[PDB]
Amino acid sequence: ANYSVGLLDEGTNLGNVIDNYVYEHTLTGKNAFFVGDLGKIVKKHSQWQTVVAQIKPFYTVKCNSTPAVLEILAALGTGFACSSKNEMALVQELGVSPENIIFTSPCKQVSQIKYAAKVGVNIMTCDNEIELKKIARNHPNAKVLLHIATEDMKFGTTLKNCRHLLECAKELDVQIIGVKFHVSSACKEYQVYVHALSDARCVFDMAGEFGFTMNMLDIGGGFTGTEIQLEEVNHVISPLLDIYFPEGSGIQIISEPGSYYVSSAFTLAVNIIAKKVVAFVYYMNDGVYGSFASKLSTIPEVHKKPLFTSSLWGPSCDELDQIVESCLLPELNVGDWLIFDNMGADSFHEPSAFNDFQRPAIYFMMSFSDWYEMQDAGITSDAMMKNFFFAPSC
Repeated sequence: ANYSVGLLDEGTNLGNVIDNYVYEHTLTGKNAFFVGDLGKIVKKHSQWQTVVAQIKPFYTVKCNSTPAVLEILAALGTGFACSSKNEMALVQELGVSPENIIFTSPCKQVSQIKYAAKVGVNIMTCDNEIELKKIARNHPNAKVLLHIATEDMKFGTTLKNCRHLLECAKELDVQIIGVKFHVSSACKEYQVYVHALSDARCVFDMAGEFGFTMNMLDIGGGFTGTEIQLEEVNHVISPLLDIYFPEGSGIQIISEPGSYYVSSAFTLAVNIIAKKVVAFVYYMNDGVYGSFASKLSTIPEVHKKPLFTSSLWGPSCDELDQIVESCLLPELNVGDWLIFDNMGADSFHEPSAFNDFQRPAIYFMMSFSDWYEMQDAGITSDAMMKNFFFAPSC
């Protein structure tokens, strides 16, 4: 696998790259494609490091496990949070060491635990006694973070139940080393982080009474990507860390950003393959069984230069595959392209029976200017960047 990365100067932008690939795809098969700005990921990481230099991020692989993304974040210095064996195996295959991997699945299966012990991944979260006994039985070197719930699916245990889990762990001989919590992005009620940190210090207090050595705090993945959202969270947690979890306590603070890094770095272009007048219904060449899976649980722009209520459906035509129930479009025709921005998270899925084994092409770009900065930080020289080939864009 080689990633060819087109370098852009100061005269060319993402609208130009899209126009170029829409021209080439026209002209050829006419597949959906993504464009990935890899310098936007590198900028997300130096944003992290400016605002919260002491919190080490562990990338949530499930957000986007495309190997060019994982290799860039590895070369920038992230850890990785994995929620299956095959996520852990993909990260180890790229050369990440097991000490930079945490196993965060809320329902761990015995063979995932025993896989983790077999490959040396020791750090894992736990919120319940039955998972605790699975870990004890199958992983003798496990280092466990107790996962506390947060009032913002939802995971994590109550504070009352953590006293009991600590007693069980002592009896089962599990090393508890820390606490984890998570707050939703969408929770603009930043005070929830106060009660979370207070609950965590309470667990680090009780666990020290039991004889555990607590040295890791994970504050979760509630980061959208924007500088302002990250600076809001920092404004709330920073004084409480300064105080409950100071410099020199030897307590390492980590987070699990995912969408933070990739969501706004990728843009998707799809074409219209069918058209039905009811108001118009348009069928596109990508759908819920490909890049728009997240619809099951971001505004279309017309690519070409009187508006009707329109729906967009994917290419399966099946009842689940309605991607935009109604928006206002011009009347478009088969073969016309629609462009969706902020398509980097929960979208890079594998070819499968359900998409007839087809997935969009992926094209990568960076500004010369973001590249110069990687060069000057020493990262383009790292063996973790060996598969990337950077050249002035056509």
